[PDB]
Amino acid sequence: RSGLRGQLLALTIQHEKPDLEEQKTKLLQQEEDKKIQLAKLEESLLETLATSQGNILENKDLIESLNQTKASSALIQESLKESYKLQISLDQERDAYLPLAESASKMYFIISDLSKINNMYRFSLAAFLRLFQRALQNKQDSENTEQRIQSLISSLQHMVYEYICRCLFKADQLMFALHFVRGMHPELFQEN
Amino acid sequence: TPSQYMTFLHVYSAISSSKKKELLKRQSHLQAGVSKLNEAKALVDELNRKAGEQSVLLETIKAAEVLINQLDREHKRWNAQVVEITEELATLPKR
Repeated sequence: RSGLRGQLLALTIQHEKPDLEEQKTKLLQQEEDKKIQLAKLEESLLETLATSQGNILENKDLIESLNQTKASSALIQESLKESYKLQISLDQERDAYLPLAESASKMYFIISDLSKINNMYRFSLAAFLRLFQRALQNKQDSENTEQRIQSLISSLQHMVYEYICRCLFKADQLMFALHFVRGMHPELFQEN
Repeated sequence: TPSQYMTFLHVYSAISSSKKKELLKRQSHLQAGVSKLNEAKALVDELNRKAGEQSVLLETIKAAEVLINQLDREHKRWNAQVVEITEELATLPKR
């Protein structure tokens, strides 16, 4: 569940605007490379402490250790400023898609359990992501984006329902409809 | 299956051995660091005084302060892991 949520969230971010996607890619890659290089620069601290354990005040190894620790402190403060300069800059441009991806992760696990009454009701995931591509590629909806999110979940439920009832048997569509409604909105039938 | 019971025991013994050896290596390196830093500080706390005494009866202070400018963060970083690994390798078998 939690993996597929992030997968569809990344697809929606890449299909909303490419600039936010390229930014969230480049910032994360630079943060990872900076973390690896920071571990590499702090990996000489054992050498600067006990590389020979003698004449540490005499040789210039302690002089080069000052330059290395200066580089380490510079990269540490730079990474603090970078992790501050990416958090809210990615949260407000990434959190504008997750109420789509939440119910889109609900629908796949709804239609997964359709095989357990009739065989050959076995559904893939590559065609499902092809459908999730078709939801964008046919939409062309120019509104408020917060007015676009309910539009896209609405025009995705239609395509899911039509794609599954292409396959089904004629005495099974009411089954599929009621189980689908129980899957999407579990609050309108309360308890017991 | 009892084959899984014996696989369990063998991988327990293997992982416990590898982690005991790596924790003893980490405490050895941290102990060597805590020895060398204290020895160099005890050497530098009297050398300029001995030179001043020889000048009183009758050039490493800058690089010592430059080393201390990194050591104020470095020794403060490398301090705590001795007691940390010391309290960690009493909680290795259940892990």
